[PDB]
Amino acid sequence: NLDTLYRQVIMDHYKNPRNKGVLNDSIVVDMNNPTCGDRIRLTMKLDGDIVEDAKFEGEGCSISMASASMMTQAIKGKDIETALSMSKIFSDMMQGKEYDDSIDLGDIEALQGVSKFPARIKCATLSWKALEKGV
Amino acid sequence: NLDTLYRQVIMDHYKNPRNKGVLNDSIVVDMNNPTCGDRIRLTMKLDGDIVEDAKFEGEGCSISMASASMMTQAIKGKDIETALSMSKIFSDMMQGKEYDDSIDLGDIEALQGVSKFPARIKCATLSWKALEKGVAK
Amino acid sequence: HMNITDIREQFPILHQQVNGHDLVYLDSAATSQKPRAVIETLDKYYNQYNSNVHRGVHTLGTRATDGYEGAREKVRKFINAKSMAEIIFTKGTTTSLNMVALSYARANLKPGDEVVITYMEHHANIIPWQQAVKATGATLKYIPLQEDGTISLEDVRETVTSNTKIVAVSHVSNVLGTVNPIKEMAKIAHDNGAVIVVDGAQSTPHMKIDVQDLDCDFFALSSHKMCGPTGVGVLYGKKALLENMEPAEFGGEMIDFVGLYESTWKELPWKFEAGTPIIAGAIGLGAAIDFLEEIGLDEISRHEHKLAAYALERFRQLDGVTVYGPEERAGLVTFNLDDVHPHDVATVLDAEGIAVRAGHHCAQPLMKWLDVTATARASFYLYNTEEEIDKLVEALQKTKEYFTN
Amino acid sequence: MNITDIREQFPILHQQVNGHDLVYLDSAATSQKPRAVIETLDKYYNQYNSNVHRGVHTLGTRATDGYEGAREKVRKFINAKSMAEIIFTKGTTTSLNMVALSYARANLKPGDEVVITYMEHHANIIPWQQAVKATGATLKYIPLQEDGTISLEDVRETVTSNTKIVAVSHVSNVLGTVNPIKEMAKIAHDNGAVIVVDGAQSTPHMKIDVQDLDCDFFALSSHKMCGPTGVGVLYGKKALLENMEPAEFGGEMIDFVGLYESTWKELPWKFEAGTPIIAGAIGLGAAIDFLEEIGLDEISRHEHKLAAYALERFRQLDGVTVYGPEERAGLVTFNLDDVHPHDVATVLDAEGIAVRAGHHCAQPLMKWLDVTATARASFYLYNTEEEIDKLVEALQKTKEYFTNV
Ligand SMILES: Cc1ncc(COP(=O)(O)O)c(CN[C@@H](C)C(=O)O)c1O
Ligand SMILES: Cc1ncc(COP(=O)(O)O)c(CN[C@@H](C)C(=O)O)c1O
Ligand SMILES: [Zn+2]
Ligand SMILES: [Zn+2]
Repeated sequence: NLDTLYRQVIMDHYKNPRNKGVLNDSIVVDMNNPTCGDRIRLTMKLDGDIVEDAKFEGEGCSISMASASMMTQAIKGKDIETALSMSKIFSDMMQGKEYDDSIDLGDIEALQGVSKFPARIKCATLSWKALEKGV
Repeated sequence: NLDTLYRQVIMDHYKNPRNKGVLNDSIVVDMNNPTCGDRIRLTMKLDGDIVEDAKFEGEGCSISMASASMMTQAIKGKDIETALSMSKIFSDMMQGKEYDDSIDLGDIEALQGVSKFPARIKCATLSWKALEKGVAK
Repeated sequence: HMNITDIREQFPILHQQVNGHDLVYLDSAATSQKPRAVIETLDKYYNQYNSNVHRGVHTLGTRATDGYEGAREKVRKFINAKSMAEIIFTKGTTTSLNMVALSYARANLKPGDEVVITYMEHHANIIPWQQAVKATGATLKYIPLQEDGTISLEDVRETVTSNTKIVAVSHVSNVLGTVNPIKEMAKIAHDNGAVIVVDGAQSTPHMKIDVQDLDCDFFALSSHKMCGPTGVGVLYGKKALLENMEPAEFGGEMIDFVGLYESTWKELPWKFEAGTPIIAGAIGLGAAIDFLEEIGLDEISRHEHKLAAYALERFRQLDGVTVYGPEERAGLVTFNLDDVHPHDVATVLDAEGIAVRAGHHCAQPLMKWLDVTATARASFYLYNTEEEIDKLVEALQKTKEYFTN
Repeated sequence: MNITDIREQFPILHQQVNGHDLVYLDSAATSQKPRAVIETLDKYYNQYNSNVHRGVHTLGTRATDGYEGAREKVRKFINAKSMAEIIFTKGTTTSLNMVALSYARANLKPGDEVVITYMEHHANIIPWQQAVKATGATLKYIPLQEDGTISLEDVRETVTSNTKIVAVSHVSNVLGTVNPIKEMAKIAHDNGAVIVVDGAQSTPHMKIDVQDLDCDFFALSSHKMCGPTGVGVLYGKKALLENMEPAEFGGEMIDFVGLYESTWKELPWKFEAGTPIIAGAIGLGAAIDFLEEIGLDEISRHEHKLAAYALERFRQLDGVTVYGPEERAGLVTFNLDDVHPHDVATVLDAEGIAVRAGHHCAQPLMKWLDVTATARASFYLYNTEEEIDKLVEALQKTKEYFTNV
């Protein structure tokens, strides 16, 4: 049913987001989902070629905020190229595509379900687009 | 055939028009047919509420020029806004409906035929359309 | 009067399934669906007599031209405009309002002049004026709103001054459902030496429009919201004002004489219709007008008021739902569930086959005025039933229970 | 795919006009539509009509996927680099007016020149007339050779370092000439100018590659390429569209809307204000699929063959002047001696044949030809050599009829 979209891990990241805040000497971009109900401000401090820490502030639907939490936590210590590869994998994931399961997504995999709810793709995609404009 | 509603008298007015020329010290309206290609420069010099002389120069199809010619000759010396009444009668005539027949309504009438070939209504109405803008304050 | 079963039978799009549920379409405020009458009008046009219009000499050309101009006459009668000269076919309400802002506003604003709008306005009735004032050095002013989301005539009298040249206001709010006092506002505008521009996108499909009684100077409407084709709308303006406005676009059809460097414009209304017009769309809008007229706009209004009252009463028996706007309203309800973001509400409703809109419904300043980031909105039209209201309310309750157990 | 199959796909062809088989030779005014396109519109209005973009329900998703997929189809059809450079408009006229409003008026001072041709359609004349008039710039005309072609030497003489814009039709709707658009783009760029191409008449009949043409702007109309009425395309180089202000303001084209300021959406939606032409754009995509399956190269080869056949048959009829050069598109503009083209068109239509008579929205060209009006038969993918034979036989009946008087 609806339970194949609002999976337990998603609802947990919605209730208890992980990297909540806007932090210091950093690259900070903000985003808004076209249907203005999802707002994100992404904060990333980059260590030469890797992302040492990422945090976010926002207000929006369950899917957008949970995706922001899961993404920010799945990018800690990963490289820029690994991060963009994750983003491309996620974009394929929200369409029909096969995708390369090499590279762990962790909890992010749970958003597979909103492939069957295309009206929320940008909901889940907002966060990641913040990253692609970050670089 | 059916194209013999290209009336014999109409071909006279296209052949040898009536009021071809200019009219100075008067009211000058200029019009082009929506269906591009028919040009009229209708000039009327009037004696108060009547048109003492009406002339036109233009270039266009048989129907437009013939309607202008017949118009200028049936409208030489016309009376009051009865001219507008003639215009409404002509417009009804081209929509097929019958009119308040014989308020002189000199000549023309053969344009009754282009109640068929509606693509030419505008051709015949050009001249009369000029008149209606001529009087428009 | 309205037999809803017969009405619905004519709308093929209604009789389908979405996620194993009967479609419950409650998004007519975003766009309306089309009866067989209209779709078949388009079919017959493209199947039998498609040809270019006006400049034309052959049979099919005459048929297409008679169709287009007959649709213009139908619109004129539909909104009770004095003359066909005052009916201009446009792309939509947005294009109509932009034409007013381009051709009228920029030629009649100097510094010190004011454009007076509303907090509730659709973006279409906000941004053009923003640009116009900024190009002319004029000033934009907002009529404030009452707690219940209505406008008081007194606030209008306070806001509009002798410096006001233009007052622009939506006839019906697409968010609040408010029916604005357009007649009295037109009088206030005229008493202060101003013209009134009415965004009538949301009223035209649901209410009879009489521009002579309203005495509005401009009126904008969209076909796609009144059972008509996409891509066509209407701009109405008082003939005397259109006479002295420059065209908004330049090209074929709208000209009289063309020199190498200068040109004269056609008489109204063709002055404002550049290029090959929206032929099929205009003819289909005429068909939609015939359909709605045969049903009766007053009967459509009665039906929507009954459904609006029924929906409001059923909504107040739902706890933890805020409804925005006043009691007396058009056929729409904008609301929010506590602790359920409208995106999630829309996903659950669509999972039960129900179609509603979520977001700022193109009224960002109004969202700020309500101190909210987004809302959900169910809208009603002639084909909607009380049963669909029941399905909507039960689905909202399932949404509440689902997100909070 | 044979000619008979192609005609079999166009329902409008198979009917009688004045007891004769329809002979439609007015595709240069507008094209007819194949079953594919009409059924695309049917399926849209029957199954998945809803508003596009910001919406959250299933039907909305289907309609949005359809609209944006049509945009992708257009982009591939004309070989534009990016979707960001494909803007859906009302038509070629609106596209050219957008260029004149947003680009021309922001980049002309006194001293600047806009350079056009004597052959230009009114759509590609009047906007520039207005732009130069608002900016204090100067309009200049590239002369034509006696045969009605353009010389590259004439353009190099006309275009100077002061030229900011060169606007030219890809194919003349009167002369049938195919202008050297690529070399003209080269000359425009060498003199510090951009080139705007009116491609209303080329797009339906020949492959368009905007990258090879290197044109800065390109305008086209759907109704001329087997597509629905009311929709067209503006293409512009991405870098230029980035720095042009929107032509209209409203919903859909914004990012944020405050009371006094608003930010614009990214391309291409920056230039698409309000509810877009949904069904029309989807149907234009269907028409592009249809034309691609046939092949634009086959359509061009077929039209040349019929143009050559028509010319050869034409001048072996005495007393007809054809205007323009030997190599041409699928159209012939002509005149019979002492018979005004309106009378010719009425006789031809009495034999079921549809042609256009008068100006063809190119008044200065008429002045250049020292004629008040012309007749024009145009060809498209569904026309035959037999219909050319019927046209010549009808022209002969026209002459003999107007000699019996
Ligand atoms: C009150 C109101 N005003 C103006 C417009 C602009 O009309 P077009 O988009 O048809 O040009 C709309 C369209 N409605 C959509 C955008 C909505 O708000 O649901 C509207 O509902
Ligand atoms: C060369 C040319 N340019 C521009 C246009 C304007 O297109 P729209 O009106 O669809 O925007 C046309 C239309 N054709 C008609 C007028 C003809 O050739 O007779 C044209 O032939
Ligand atoms: Zn969301
Ligand atoms: Zn004529």
